[PDB]
Amino acid sequence: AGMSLTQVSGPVYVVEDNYYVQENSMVYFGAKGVTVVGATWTPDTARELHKLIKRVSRKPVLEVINTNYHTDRAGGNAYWKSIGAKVVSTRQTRDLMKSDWAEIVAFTRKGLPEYPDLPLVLPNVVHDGDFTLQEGKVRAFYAGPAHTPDGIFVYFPDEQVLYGGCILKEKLGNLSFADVKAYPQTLERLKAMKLPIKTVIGGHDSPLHGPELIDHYEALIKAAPQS
Ligand SMILES: [Cl-]
Ligand SMILES: [Cl-]
Ligand SMILES: [Cl-]
Ligand SMILES: [Cl-]
Ligand SMILES: [Cl-]
Ligand SMILES: [Cl-]
Ligand SMILES: [Cl-]
Ligand SMILES: [Zn+2]
Ligand SMILES: [Zn+2]
Ligand SMILES: [Zn+2]
Repeated sequence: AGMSLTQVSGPVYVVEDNYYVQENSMVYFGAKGVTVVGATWTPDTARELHKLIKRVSRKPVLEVINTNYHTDRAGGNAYWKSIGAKVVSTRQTRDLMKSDWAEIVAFTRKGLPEYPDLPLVLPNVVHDGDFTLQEGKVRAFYAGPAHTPDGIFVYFPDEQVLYGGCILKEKLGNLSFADVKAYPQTLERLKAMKLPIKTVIGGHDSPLHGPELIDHYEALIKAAPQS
């Protein structure tokens, strides 16, 4: 299908969004409603995700997290706002989105001319630090710059699942925005947290991995140009 939504553990589901360059995002089905992690590529893809969510739960979509300011993590924002879902990010992500959205949309359209010229839609719930949702069962944190300066991790302690967003994935990918020297330093700060991790969800390529995805990408990035 163009998009799938599949349980990985309990209330934690993975979205494989096959539009444009495949991106993987998360959904958490909570007591009071649904938290989406990664807004997906466009308002149309967001609508496609919402359609899958409505086949699983009647509960409202409470909030959507932009794990960085880029199109693959924030492009759905217009749709999520339109349905009354909060759009959540760190202050850093919101500030970079305000200044650099036009730039990332233009860069997106270089590779994907078919991608729409989306207007800026900023998060409306902004956090100054690390933050949690769903009674502490969805935990977002900053551990330094990697694919972008602002990208955050999201951890689900009950299921021991770590969402890597654009930071963790199978192939090196494009490094145009990346801090290549800091990248492994961020991954090592992450490892030093010693979070219990059974599953890492990569934000591109095939999503389901073990904790060794962190080590896999770390070795890749340490070999890259500008490392
Ligand atoms: Cl329901
Ligand atoms: Cl439910
Ligand atoms: Cl353009
Ligand atoms: Cl990121
Ligand atoms: Cl592998
Ligand atoms: Cl694996
Ligand atoms: Cl791996
Ligand atoms: Zn990006
Ligand atoms: Zn990405
Ligand atoms: Zn793997």
